[PDB]
Amino acid sequence: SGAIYVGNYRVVNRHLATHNDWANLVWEDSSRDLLVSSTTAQGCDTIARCDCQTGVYYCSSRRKHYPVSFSKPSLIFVEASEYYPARYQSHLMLAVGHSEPGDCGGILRCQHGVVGIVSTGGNGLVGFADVRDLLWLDE
Ligand SMILES: COc1cccc(NC(=O)N2CCC[C@H](C(N)=O)C2)c1
Ligand SMILES: [Zn+2]
Repeated sequence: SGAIYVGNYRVVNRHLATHNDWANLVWEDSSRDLLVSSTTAQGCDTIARCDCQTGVYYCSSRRKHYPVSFSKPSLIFVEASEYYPARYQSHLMLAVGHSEPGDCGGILRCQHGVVGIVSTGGNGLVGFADVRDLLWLDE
C-alpha cells in the first residue's frame, strides 16, 4: 500500500484504489496502473521533473529503503492477476531489487523528488509506475 499527495491530488495504484478514490476520480489509466483522486487537504510531495535512472525506494516487506538503478519508462509485459488480464503496462521502470505484492504503493525518489510508485515485481525485479511526465500534478 501507499500513495503520493501533491497539491489537491492523491496518486495511488489503480488496482488498490478505494470507493472514495473512484467517487472523487480526476484521471485513471489501466495501462499504467495509476489512478488520481482529489483531496480536501493539501499535498506537499514534490514530483521530480528529470531523467534520473538512480534513486531509493521504500520496501514495506522489509521495513527498509533500498538504493536502485532503474530502466527508462517503457511498455513491459505483465502476467495476469485478479486485477488485470495479461498485457503490456506502459510508463513502467524496472530495477533489480526485492518486492512482494503488498509492496505496491511504495515511493521511489531521486534527489529531485518523487519519481513513481511500486506497481509490479518478482524474480528479484521491482517495477515502478512513473509519474514524472504528469505535468498537471503541480498546476
Ligand atoms: C510489487 O512486487 C510484486 C512482487 C510479486 C508479485 C507482484 N504482483 C504484481 O506484479 N502484480 C499483481 C497486482 C497488479 C500488478 C500490475 N501492475 O498489473 C501486477 C508484485
Ligand atoms: Zn531525478
